[PDB]
Amino acid sequence: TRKTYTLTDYLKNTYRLKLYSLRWISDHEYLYKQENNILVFNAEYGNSSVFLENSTFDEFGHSINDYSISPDGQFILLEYNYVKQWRHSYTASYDIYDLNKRQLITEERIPNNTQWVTWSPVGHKLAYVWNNDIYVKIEPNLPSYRITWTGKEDIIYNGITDWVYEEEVFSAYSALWWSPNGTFLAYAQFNDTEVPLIEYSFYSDESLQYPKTVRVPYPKAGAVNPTVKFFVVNTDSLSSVTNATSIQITAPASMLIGDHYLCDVTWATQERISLQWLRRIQNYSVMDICDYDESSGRWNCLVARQHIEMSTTGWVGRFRPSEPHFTLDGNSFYKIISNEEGYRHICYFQIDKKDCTFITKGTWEVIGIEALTSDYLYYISNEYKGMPGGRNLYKIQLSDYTKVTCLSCELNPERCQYYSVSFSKEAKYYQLRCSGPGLPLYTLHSSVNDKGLRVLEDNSALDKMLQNVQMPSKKLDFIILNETKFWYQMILPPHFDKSKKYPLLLDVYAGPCSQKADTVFRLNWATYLASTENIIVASFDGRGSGYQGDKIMHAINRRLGTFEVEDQIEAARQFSKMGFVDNKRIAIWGWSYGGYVTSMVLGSGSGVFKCGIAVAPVSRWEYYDSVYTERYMGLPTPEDNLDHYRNSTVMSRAENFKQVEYLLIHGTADDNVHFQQSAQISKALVDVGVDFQAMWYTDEDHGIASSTAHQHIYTHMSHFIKQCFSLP
Amino acid sequence: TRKTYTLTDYLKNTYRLKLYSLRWISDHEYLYKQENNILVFNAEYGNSSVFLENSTFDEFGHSINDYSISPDGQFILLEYNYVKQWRHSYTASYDIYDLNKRQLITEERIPNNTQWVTWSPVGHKLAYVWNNDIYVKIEPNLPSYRITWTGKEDIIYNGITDWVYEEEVFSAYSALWWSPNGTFLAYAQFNDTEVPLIEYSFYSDESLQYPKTVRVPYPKAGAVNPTVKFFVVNTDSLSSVTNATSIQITAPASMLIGDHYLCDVTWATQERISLQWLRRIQNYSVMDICDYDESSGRWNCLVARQHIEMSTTGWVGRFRPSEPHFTLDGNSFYKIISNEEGYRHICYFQIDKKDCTFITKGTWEVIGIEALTSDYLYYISNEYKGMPGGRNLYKIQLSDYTKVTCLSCELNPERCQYYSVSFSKEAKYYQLRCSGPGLPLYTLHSSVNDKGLRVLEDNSALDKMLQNVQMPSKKLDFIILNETKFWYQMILPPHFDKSKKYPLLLDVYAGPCSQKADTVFRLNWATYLASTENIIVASFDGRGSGYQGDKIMHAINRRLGTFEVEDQIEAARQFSKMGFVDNKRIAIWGWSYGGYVTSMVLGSGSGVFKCGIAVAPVSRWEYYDSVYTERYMGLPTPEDNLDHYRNSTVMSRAENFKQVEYLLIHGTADDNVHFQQSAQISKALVDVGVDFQAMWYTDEDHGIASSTAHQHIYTHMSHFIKQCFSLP
Ligand SMILES: *[C@@H]1O[C@H](CO)[C@@H](O[C@@H]2O[C@H](CO)[C@@H](O)[C@H](O)[C@H]2NC(C)=O)[C@H](O)[C@H]1NC(C)=O
Ligand SMILES: *[C@@H]1O[C@H](CO)[C@@H](O[C@@H]2O[C@H](CO)[C@@H](O)[C@H](O)[C@H]2NC(C)=O)[C@H](O)[C@H]1NC(C)=O
Ligand SMILES: *[C@@H]1O[C@H](CO)[C@@H](O[C@@H]2O[C@H](CO)[C@@H](O)[C@H](O)[C@H]2NC(C)=O)[C@H](O)[C@H]1NC(C)=O
Ligand SMILES: *[C@@H]1O[C@H](CO)[C@@H](O[C@@H]2O[C@H](CO)[C@@H](O)[C@H](O)[C@H]2NC(C)=O)[C@H](O)[C@H]1NC(C)=O
Ligand SMILES: *[C@@H]1O[C@H](CO)[C@@H](O[C@@H]2O[C@H](CO)[C@@H](O)[C@H](O)[C@H]2NC(C)=O)[C@H](O)[C@H]1NC(C)=O
Ligand SMILES: *[C@@H]1O[C@H](CO)[C@@H](O[C@@H]2O[C@H](CO)[C@@H](O)[C@H](O)[C@H]2NC(C)=O)[C@H](O)[C@H]1NC(C)=O
Ligand SMILES: *[C@@H]1O[C@H](CO)[C@@H](O[C@H]2O[C@H](CO)[C@@H](O)[C@H](O)[C@H]2NC(C)=O)[C@H](O)[C@H]1NC(C)=O
Ligand SMILES: *[C@@H]1O[C@H](CO)[C@@H](O[C@H]2O[C@H](CO)[C@@H](O)[C@H](O)[C@H]2NC(C)=O)[C@H](O)[C@H]1NC(C)=O
Ligand SMILES: *[C@H]1O[C@H](CO)[C@@H](O[C@@H]2O[C@H](CO)[C@@H](O)[C@H](O)[C@H]2NC(C)=O)[C@H](O)[C@H]1NC(C)=O
Ligand SMILES: N[C@@H](CC(=O)N1CCn2c(nnc2C(F)(F)F)C1)Cc1cc(F)c(F)cc1F
Ligand SMILES: N[C@@H](CC(=O)N1CCn2c(nnc2C(F)(F)F)C1)Cc1cc(F)c(F)cc1F
Ligand SMILES: *[C@@H]1O[C@H](CO)[C@@H](O)[C@H](O)[C@H]1NC(C)=O
Ligand SMILES: *[C@@H]1O[C@H](CO)[C@@H](O)[C@H](O)[C@H]1NC(C)=O
Ligand SMILES: *[C@@H]1O[C@H](CO)[C@@H](O)[C@H](O)[C@H]1NC(C)=O
Ligand SMILES: *[C@@H]1O[C@H](CO)[C@@H](O)[C@H](O)[C@H]1NC(C)=O
Ligand SMILES: *[C@@H]1O[C@H](CO)[C@@H](O)[C@H](O)[C@H]1NC(C)=O
Ligand SMILES: *[C@@H]1O[C@H](CO)[C@@H](O)[C@H](O)[C@H]1NC(C)=O
Ligand code: NA
Repeated sequence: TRKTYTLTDYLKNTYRLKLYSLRWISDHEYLYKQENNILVFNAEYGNSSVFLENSTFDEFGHSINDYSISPDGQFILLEYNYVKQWRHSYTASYDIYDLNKRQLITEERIPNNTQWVTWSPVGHKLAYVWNNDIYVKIEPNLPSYRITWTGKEDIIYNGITDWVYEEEVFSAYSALWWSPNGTFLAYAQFNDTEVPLIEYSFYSDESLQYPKTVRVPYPKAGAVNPTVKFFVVNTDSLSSVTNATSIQITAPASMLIGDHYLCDVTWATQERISLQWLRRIQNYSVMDICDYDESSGRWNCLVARQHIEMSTTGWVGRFRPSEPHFTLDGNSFYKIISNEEGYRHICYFQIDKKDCTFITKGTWEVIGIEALTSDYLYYISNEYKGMPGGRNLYKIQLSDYTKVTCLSCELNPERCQYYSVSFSKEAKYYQLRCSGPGLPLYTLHSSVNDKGLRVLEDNSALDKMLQNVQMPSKKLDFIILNETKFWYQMILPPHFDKSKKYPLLLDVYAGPCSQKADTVFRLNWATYLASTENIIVASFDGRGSGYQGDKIMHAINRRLGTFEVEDQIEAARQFSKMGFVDNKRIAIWGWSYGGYVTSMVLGSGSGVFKCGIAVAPVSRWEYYDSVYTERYMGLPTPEDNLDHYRNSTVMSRAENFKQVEYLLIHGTADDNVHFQQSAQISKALVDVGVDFQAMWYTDEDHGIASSTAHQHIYTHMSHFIKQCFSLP
Repeated sequence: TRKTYTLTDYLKNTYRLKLYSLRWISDHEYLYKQENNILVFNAEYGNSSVFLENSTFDEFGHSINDYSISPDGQFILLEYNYVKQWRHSYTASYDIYDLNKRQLITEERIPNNTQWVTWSPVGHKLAYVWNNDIYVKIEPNLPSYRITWTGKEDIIYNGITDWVYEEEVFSAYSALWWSPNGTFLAYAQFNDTEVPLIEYSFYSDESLQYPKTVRVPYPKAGAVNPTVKFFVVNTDSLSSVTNATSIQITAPASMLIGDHYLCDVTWATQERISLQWLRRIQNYSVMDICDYDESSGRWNCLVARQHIEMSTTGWVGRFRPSEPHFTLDGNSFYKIISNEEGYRHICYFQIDKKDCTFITKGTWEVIGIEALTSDYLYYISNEYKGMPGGRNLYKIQLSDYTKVTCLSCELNPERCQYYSVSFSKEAKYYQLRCSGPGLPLYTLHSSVNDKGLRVLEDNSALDKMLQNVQMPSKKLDFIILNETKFWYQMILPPHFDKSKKYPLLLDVYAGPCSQKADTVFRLNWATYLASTENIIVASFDGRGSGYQGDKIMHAINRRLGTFEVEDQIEAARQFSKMGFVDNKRIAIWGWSYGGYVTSMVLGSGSGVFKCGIAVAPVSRWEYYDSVYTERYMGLPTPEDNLDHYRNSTVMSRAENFKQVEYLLIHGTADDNVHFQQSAQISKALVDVGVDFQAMWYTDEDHGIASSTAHQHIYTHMSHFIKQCFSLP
């Protein structure tokens, strides 16, 4: 008989999905690494040529982590000595290789322990951050110009983000932005001087006699936040005799009145930059549009070009105000904003006009704007078939908004319902990436007549292997709760039989603007649980979930740990009533926000769940970071929202855990959700005499992603679930 | 019929063991608390009176934690605001109450956060330590005199010990010693300037937003040790001079050549003090006897009065050099030292003669010297019936060493074999404290004729209760290995049937000079396991154990983690071959040194044990403190014992844990065995892919003794054991 998808298959990646990650280098060619050799492809015909031999660096001496070819293709940046920091940050050493003279540059090399590096968008200038300061190199072999001198570890950050800005605002370590042709280099400077530090132990190798104490500026809810300044420097007028002059662009008065954040930076033209600022109370944001003045050499932001964005029901943007997409001349722009019905759609703005015009509408949402030409704007939305968990590419005619054309919907409706896209330089070509419900499919297309040029990768090899495996199926459907439809998905065991009762595991995340019910194909722990253990793994998107309008998303505003937790209990209650579910064997598990919800659910006293697993959960909002927490909860002060901060903790529900089996897991070096959060949960449970299972992972962070720990946690959780379900 | 001793009975202390804690205030009167009242008893007739009514401090405004009456009975020290620190240390607030004028003193009060306070041995002077400096009050209501000005938190300690001296050398927080009539105050000063700090998080109450980092000067093996200095100040001159001089007494040249410790301070007469020093390599100790020179106001120590104590086979003393007991004139003293045969006996020394005379001998050992009069020396030994696990009080005639009388052996041989004693001020009366094998029994005796005056507490109430419970029985015996006997004890289930096969739990400690096989009566976890779960709980005293001569005790010298581990494994083999043990169900558990032995045993690959529980175990000796570790292991350097230090870790046996079920438990605030020790064990197990169970206890230290955590850990361990033995 055919085998099933086993835990080992998941842990050792027996069945790998093939990808096709290309890098556009112009409007008609892209780079693709094959056999460790970098090839250059012509999009039109599909022909290629070798761009760089894999042997080119046989005696390099170091293991190359990654590479980056300059925009003009004259040089290649080689990254090595990679050392990871937080989610996006890391340091590394770099070397530059001249592709023309086929030589490795040995003079004025980028320093070791460099924190970030980037070529200008055009040409081959380089900007890098080292020791928290910004340096610029006009030529790979020439000495660098020091741009800033205030860089100081854990205090002043120039051109790179501090912990909270990296994690919650920019989702990037870099805080540098080259103007379109590379003339100017804008950058932010963060000051964490008064930000309190989180401290935790790091044990390191067995050989370290005394544990190390890691200390990082981390503002918990309501604590002092870092401050921010924004500068722009002209890199075409740098001197090796005089220090570079950075021009500051100050935030508008409506922002300077109190705490605020810099949340977006987007160049509109060679001499016009837009900046969006957000108040610490995240329901008011301001976009400034500034023009360079050759006369004074300053940047002026006319008030007439200011655009305000606010929310009366919640915060601004999905996680942060959306980015503007400027037209060629920079006189107008398109941006996704919630309309009057609470659905996110594309609005068209005049830079000096207050009112914008919505170009799309309907009870669905635009996920993102992907390309803009003078005749069409391309975007991805979940409009097709009214499925919020599906994604397709559309283009809209800018001269007639009633002319909307779906470009991916009908390519292969049964195999492909969740698309992502990558356009070439001038949107002449685009790569479509289908990630579900069938196996991932990568295709190349031409924009002029939307021709389907060819298939880049169809994963036919994986398809052949999976035919010999008893794979689970996925059901995507919805339930009605108070006239509103909420979607859920179920990973069903092979040969599913509706006349039998299956144990059920509810997989939950449920953070604000999240989506767990979708059409994406995945090979993960749930695949194994369904395929080998015959467990149904369900996920449900309730109030607070995204992509279905603010009525649903903002339902949890100032109220985390309420509706989203109740909705997961309601879903399980519904599921428990279905004929194929064993109501005596229903469990729940989650990681991060999902660990919090799982814990809140288990301590709700609903009596629906037999057991649950919480991995690295938040336990009380006052322990989590300010930017994320305050966005949904406001401030933890008696005059604002302190009462709800105190009523939404896991600890307060400790006694309700007496009737469930609970497994609490957490990495000791978790810099994101501090171990402290689980330490307080266990202490509260010990205090009320409730027994439970626990597991700490020494020196693991929020991902508990090292190879050995990854295998161990899933192995441990599998034994727990099977034991809870009475499975061999 | 007849209930068993359940887990709840143990955790709720339903069967209360009564004791009789009295405080001698003179040669014939003692204080005893009865119904929150403090009574004063006349030893001779047993009649009493109310010394301090319970309603005396009903309006004190604070809960009085403890009290202390001045030697002259004129004042009472009231301790409150008790805040615990390490094993012996704590801070508190104090008030002094005038017993005569029955009035509480309100002027010149002892400061809050006082680290230590002690009355002079005579009268009512007081010496206290506050902010690491010593202060003396001649009168309770008068201002204090500052003795030191160097005190500095975590750096300089005057009159109090640092962490390592408290835990391993003195077993006490105080480092000051009043001379017999209170004229002089001697004290030690510790300097931890270069001692590395152990740092760990303390989460505290849920209300604390950021965890606190606890930092404690703690020397791990081979690290920089604190240095020490000794001083004596004449307190009688305090009111005559502005700043009384603290005369330093320096260690001898033999000690100053390298790192060393001050290990004992004992006043001999009003003007003679003895000090014992120990080299960092703990097999060489020196005792200096110093006399006050009234002409120079200095203290001189004549080399002819110096006594050397060294060891060729191990360290000096059981845990440290033994204390001297001086005759009244201070010209000679008695001290326990191991004889040529390796057994610890009492030796009689002339202060200026190097050769001593042994006054006791035999293949047994003297446990301690309890009292010394002009005619008799009283001591406790395990000579009776050749049982190293028994304890009796003996009296030897100082004028005729052949005249030795056992004062407790035959009092009640069946019920009493483990005695402890408490003599009145001049040894006129003594309280005997029998702690096993039967119920504890407390009695009063007159030394003049060694007649029993009366029974103070016989625990008849508890005996009445226990008759309604199926209690387990205890067996104490030995097995012969290599021609030498090794003792063990077994807690046997009620109605034990040698024809059946019972599951077996080996309870282990096994640290150097320890003893787990004794005649003490206990109501603990094992009582429950044997009584309700019908599990035999055994303990074995193999190589390294104490009170049986140096041949056995010093067998583990420079070799921890070898013979004592092997001997526990062999003990299990010998037990299984007794015929009433189920070879398929043998477990092992231990706390502290016992956790290390348990882990080493489970990782030996012996195949003898099915499962095991290690609580707060040591995992690698370089992580534990210098004083304890180096005493047995020497220094972790290539020139000394590094190889054995690297060969005796739990981590190197990770792979073998694949053969057993392991539960690892550790308190996160353990200042003694750092959580780091279990953090490295779990990491090594994850790295080799071994599954196991774990449990951390938030903010608990090495004793995991808070009421809720105590109940939770034993409940957790009971489930693990029951599951391992298939005991639903
Ligand atoms: C990038 O754009 C900048 C700004 O438009 C160009 O710089 C200007 O060039 C003109 C000459 O054509 C000068 O008169 C201006 O003074 C320059 N402005 C500044 C701020 O320097 C620059 O030449 C462009 N670079 C490229 C490669 O096209
Ligand atoms: C942004 O949200 C805040 C807080 O929800 C709003 O400010 C006030 O908040 C307090 C409670 O924190 C309420 O009592 C007030 O009624 C709220 N409004 C005002 C004007 O004080 C604020 O209004 C929101 N901003 C926008 C544009 O909706
Ligand atoms: C215990 O009783 C004795 C004797 O009854 C008390 O000691 C004193 O004994 C002498 C002679 O017997 C009497 O003259 C005294 O009057 C007794 N003292 C007192 C204070 O009355 C002794 O006081 C009693 N001890 C206690 C603690 O109550
Ligand atoms: C405690 O020991 C430290 C040495 O570890 C002493 O500190 C040194 O003192 C000398 C003399 O004043 C200075 O020159 C050095 O710079 C100090 N070294 C360090 C590391 O601080 C200190 O004096 C001792 N304290 C006492 C009260 O004895
Ligand atoms: C009492 O005497 C001691 C010892 O001389 C004084 O302590 C010295 O104080 C000076 C000045 O502050 C320091 O330079 C020395 O290092 C200290 N030595 C010691 C051993 O502490 C103390 O200051 C005197 N107290 C008063 C009130 O004069
Ligand atoms: C406590 O002992 C001390 C030390 O022997 C006594 O002080 C000595 O007293 C004699 C008088 O007999 C003097 O000659 C010495 O000068 C004192 N020496 C010192 C260092 O002070 C003291 O008298 C004794 N206390 C009591 C109450 O007897
Ligand atoms: C892809 O194929 C085209 C042929 O259509 C290649 O030809 C172009 O470039 C050649 C050299 O790069 C020239 O010799 C040809 O004249 C030119 N032809 C046309 C019609 O432009 C092209 O180079 C190939 N591209 C790659 C990446 O191999
Ligand atoms: C970073 O922000 C700090 C916080 O305001 C600035 O420091 C100011 O406040 C300090 C106390 O926190 C004081 O020492 C000074 O009055 C003041 N300036 C300095 C240098 O401390 C600090 O200047 C800012 N640094 C930069 C580079 O912007
Ligand atoms: C950054 O550090 C590297 C590594 O030390 C330096 O490169 C050389 O590394 C070799 C070992 O591979 C050493 O023997 C050399 O001493 C290092 N220095 C040199 C000049 O070769 C590198 O030089 C450092 N980079 C910078 C910009 O200082
Ligand atoms: N810290 C959160 C970050 C996040 O949700 N993304 C980062 C910011 N972001 C996202 N999507 N867009 C953006 C950005 F545009 F703002 F960058 C999602 C994730 C997160 C939430 C928790 F409750 C928790 F316990 C842990 C945790 F890691
Ligand atoms: N640190 C040890 C202290 C001790 O064993 N007593 C303290 C010193 N002592 C004793 N008996 N007499 C003395 C003294 F006289 F030296 F004070 C025993 C105990 C101990 C040993 C370990 F291996 C461990 F992992 C933890 C632990 F707490
Ligand atoms: C590229 O290099 C790899 C080794 O890194 C080698 O196995 C492969 O054959 C090379 N590819 C080609 C096309 O030569
Ligand atoms: C540039 O500024 C730094 C720091 O302010 C200063 O030390 C350096 O000398 C300056 N260089 C020049 C050329 O002015
Ligand atoms: C509507 O349904 C929601 C949950 O979907 C529930 O909380 C609410 O009480 C219901 N009634 C109204 C008026 O919203
Ligand atoms: C003393 O106080 C206790 C309270 O613990 C009370 O029960 C007892 O009766 C009191 N006895 C006297 C003599 O005051
Ligand atoms: C101790 O502290 C308390 C509370 O702060 C204060 O009321 C009292 O006066 C202090 N006592 C002394 C002796 O300083
Ligand atoms: C003391 O111990 C050291 C270390 O083993 C040893 O070399 C030395 O000879 C010992 N001294 C004596 C007297 O045994
Ligand atoms: Na095609």
